[PDB]
Amino acid sequence: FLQINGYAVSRGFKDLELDTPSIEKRFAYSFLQQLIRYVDEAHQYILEFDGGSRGKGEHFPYEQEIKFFAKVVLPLIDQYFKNHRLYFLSAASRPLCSGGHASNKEKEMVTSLFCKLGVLVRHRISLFGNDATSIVNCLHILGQTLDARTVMKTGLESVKSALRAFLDNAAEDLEKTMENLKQGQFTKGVTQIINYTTVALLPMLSSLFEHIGQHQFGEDLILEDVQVSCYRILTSLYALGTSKSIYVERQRSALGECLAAFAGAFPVAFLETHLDKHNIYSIYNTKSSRERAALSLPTNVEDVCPNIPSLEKLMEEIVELAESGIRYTQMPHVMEVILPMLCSYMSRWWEHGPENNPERAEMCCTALNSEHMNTLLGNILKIIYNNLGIDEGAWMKRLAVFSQPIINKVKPQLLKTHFLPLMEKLKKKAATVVSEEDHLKAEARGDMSEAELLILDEFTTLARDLYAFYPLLIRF
Amino acid sequence: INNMSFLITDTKSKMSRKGDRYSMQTSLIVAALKRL
Amino acid sequence: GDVVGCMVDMNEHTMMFTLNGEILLDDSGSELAFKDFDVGDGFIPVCS
Repeated sequence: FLQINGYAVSRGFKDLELDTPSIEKRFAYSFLQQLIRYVDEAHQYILEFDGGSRGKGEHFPYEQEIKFFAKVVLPLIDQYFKNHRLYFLSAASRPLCSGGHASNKEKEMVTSLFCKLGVLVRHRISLFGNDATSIVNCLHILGQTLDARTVMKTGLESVKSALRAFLDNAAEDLEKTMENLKQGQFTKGVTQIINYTTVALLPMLSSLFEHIGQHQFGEDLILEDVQVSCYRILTSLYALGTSKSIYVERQRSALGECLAAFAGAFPVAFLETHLDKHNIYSIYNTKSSRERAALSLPTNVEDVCPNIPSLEKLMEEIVELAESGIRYTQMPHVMEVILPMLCSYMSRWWEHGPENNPERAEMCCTALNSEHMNTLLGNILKIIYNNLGIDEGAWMKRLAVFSQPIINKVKPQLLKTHFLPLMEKLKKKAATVVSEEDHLKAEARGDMSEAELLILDEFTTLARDLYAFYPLLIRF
Repeated sequence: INNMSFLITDTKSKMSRKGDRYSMQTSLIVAALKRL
Repeated sequence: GDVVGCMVDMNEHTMMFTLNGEILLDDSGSELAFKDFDVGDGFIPVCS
């Protein structure tokens, strides 16, 4: 009746205020504020517990607080950032066209939360017990979610300093680990550090460097003191990988994957030092003589990494590999750390290689080429060929994962003398296996009754060799 | 082995519970026979 | 400039699509765009 008399009735409570501010009134802002505050109280309570347990007050009144933290805050962070990784990682460039576009302050607080969790985890892999897995998983996800470029270009100096200090602490811990592994390998702080590194530091650094390399954040974040810290990290990682120690025997795989991630992420061609003058990002070009002498630097471009060989020399070592017939059990660290490092380095530096940009050549940073990749891949294939039937392990499967990006720039002429002999040895092995099958059809099972362990092991080895090779084969 | 790290990686190079989330189509042998 | 090749197999009641010669895939690895359908009165090429 109102309507038919024309009486207009309105909402009557129209928005009197704009209620606009997105930088403050967003759920992500509020949630990360609460999360950072809770991590801060957790850090203060953990230092209080450190001061009390070693003292008279071993009992901690903060059992409920630590239980709430460990059982709620950490998994909530992990799941939330797994669900909303793309929102925080978006920028002016749009990964998710639907919406999002997280704010610069939000990215800053993501980085701050990652730094606070790193400080909390540093040398405390025991007080949390099983929660070490939770904290390292949260750090992994957060490091994958960091937006280093935006955080550095706009952000608080405190957060930028925290981000720099995280890498500085990682470099210091790696140096401490190497220094107490050397002249200490015969013989609880050293054990605590050696466990902490394996548990947390290698996976965190690996994930962070892999994300940085994928998103090309190295050219914006790894500069000046960050480059010095990364030099220290690279030296420590390489020397740990190369060192012959019973301690590093079972951790060299994590060292290899971390070194590959670092090689992919780093913005300076450390292997090819002679052409470092053209790299604008180089501290050896930006810091100038007076601050480079003030800082702890060797003052020379070549001498920055004395132990790490040059690219050509390491190519020569790899070439005499698989030609001297050297095996995995003999000389293992090379093809455990060097080869993934070489694959990552070439995959990164081909875009900067002169073949991409033939114009203005010999001003490019590196001297890499598709011929370098085809030679490296051929040497890898010779390695796996020589170690096919003997000295098998998960290294065949992991190296195949590492060598995938190299295949993009490989000429088809390799197959004329490399890709056929490998399937040749595969048919020989498989024909032998089906030959003993045609002999003993009756018994083929897993237990130990009549000489079927041999056939089971040969089946497993041929399957693992097939997964060594068939990824290379299909992407060729 | 999930065969996904080879299934979803090859597109960039070519420029063109466990029981439910796990399938057998990512097997290297069958992938090779389709591709060859 | 992309060319979409549309294939229909009315014997097996299947449909397939290729982009620049490469077979397109669903959420799973199936190459069949539409697994089953009745013949009805037939099908004709169409675009919108």
